Amino acid sequence: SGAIYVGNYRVVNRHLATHNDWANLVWEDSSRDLLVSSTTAQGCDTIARCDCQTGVYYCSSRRKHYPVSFSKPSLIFVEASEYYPARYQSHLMLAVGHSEPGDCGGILRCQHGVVGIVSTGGNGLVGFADVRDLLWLDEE
Ligand SMILES: Cn1ncc(C(=O)NCCc2cocn2)n1
Ligand SMILES: [Zn+2]
Repeated sequence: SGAIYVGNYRVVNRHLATHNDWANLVWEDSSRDLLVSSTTAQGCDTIARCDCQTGVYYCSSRRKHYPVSFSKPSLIFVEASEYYPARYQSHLMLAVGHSEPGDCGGILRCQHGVVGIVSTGGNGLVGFADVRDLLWLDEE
């Protein structure tokens, strides 16, 4: 589990969105595994605006933050899970690292701010849904 809290937005994995998220919906995209809902309180996270390929992510199944190198956001074929059939996921970045299904929502960050959230995993790989192209998260 986990979310990004930027301005009056909450960014979560679409497959983990709650009824309150769907009832206060701003934007959602199943191909990216992302959903954004509106919040009453202002958040403290800042979004990175960059092309970094090194950063740190939080792994809840280890209670640890790990430094990683990750690929640029791409269209990758991801195997079936309990939330999606095997399909192409867009705007996804891969790294070598531990993950498990409940690690989704952990933040990946670089020197400039939040880069994305854990979305996919298996066999010593972790995949992150990028948010750096969502420029509108920084305003209104
Ligand atoms: C870190 N991690 N390890 C496994 C999973 C997982 O099952 N993701 C669920 C969301 C998803 C994206 O594409 C297909 N399913 N996440
Ligand atoms: Zn960066």
